[PDB]
Amino acid sequence: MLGAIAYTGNKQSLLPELKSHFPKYNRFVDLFCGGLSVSLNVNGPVLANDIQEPIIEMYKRLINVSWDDVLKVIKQYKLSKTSKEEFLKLREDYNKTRDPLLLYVLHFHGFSNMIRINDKGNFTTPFGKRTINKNSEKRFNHFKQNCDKIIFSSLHFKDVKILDGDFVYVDPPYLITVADYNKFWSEDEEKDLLNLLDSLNDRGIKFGLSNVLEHHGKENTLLKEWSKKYNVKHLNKKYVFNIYHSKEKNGTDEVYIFN
DNA sequence: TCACAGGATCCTGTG
DNA sequence: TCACAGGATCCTGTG
Ligand SMILES: Nc1ncnc2c1ncn2[C@@H]1O[C@H](CSCC[C@H](N)C(=O)O)[C@@H](O)[C@H]1O
Ligand SMILES: [Ca+2]
Ligand SMILES: [Cl-]
Ligand SMILES: [Cl-]
Ligand SMILES: [Cl-]
Repeated sequence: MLGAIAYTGNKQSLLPELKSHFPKYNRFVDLFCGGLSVSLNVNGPVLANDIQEPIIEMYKRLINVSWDDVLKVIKQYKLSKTSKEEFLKLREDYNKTRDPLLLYVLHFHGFSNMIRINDKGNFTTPFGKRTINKNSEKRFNHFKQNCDKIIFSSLHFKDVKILDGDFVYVDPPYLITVADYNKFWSEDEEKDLLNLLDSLNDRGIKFGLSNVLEHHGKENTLLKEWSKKYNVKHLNKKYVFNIYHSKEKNGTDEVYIFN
């Protein structure tokens, strides 16, 4: 199921399997919502949270615009698969005006669609030799058809209030894989998230957590130990096949850990 | 005789 | 991107 935008680490292809394991709830809390692959596709009320304010503000803005507003901008900046100089201009405009619609248009044209915003709040992703495509308006339409049930927020995961009846879904930056958002992460942040999860458990609140125990030769030892206190679902089909067929090393063990 | 240039080391951020 | 210039500190040497 579609996410609002292309996004490193999105859960589009895994969502059906994940919904399999979800519990019932009064409110769905997507604590690290990212590209919104989870939030757009679960029953509301939904609280979509992400520490990257510019992206959250961009979603809040999308609610009131039409695909036509997007094309007008793309037209006025004469962007294309090869408009490197035009892309730099849009980038500067987004950086001094901070209008979220521009951030939305920029993301379609940058390096691997990455949205990188530095400390000063500027977008520094280089040109990606690309522009809108078949899925652009699709993800866009899917966002419009399902954003009603969402309340957006941009707080650090531990500063979000968790209410009884909340089903907390947690898909954070993973230490052992590669993403720009990994700059907001560390062994300490992870200890904090796992303690938070344990508390939710102490309070009888259901949670679900996405991660990887092994990737390319690296393993997350503390996460493996911690996962033994809960249910564990292995999701990478290839990883599971190879496990039964006993024949390979350095695979990606994608898991879903839950109480 | 304390101001300051430049070094060293670590780490951050960009193309 | 994943190299790698150059911040950020703290420190050492210089007149
Ligand atoms: N401390 C923190 N609190 C909340 N969100 C955080 C965070 N640190 C990083 N993030 C956010 O963690 C997200 C991990 S990626 C999650 C992707 C999402 N499930 C999808 O389908 O697109 C990123 O979007 C990042 O901005
Ligand atoms: Ca370079
Ligand atoms: Cl003097
Ligand atoms: Cl490059
Ligand atoms: Cl002197």
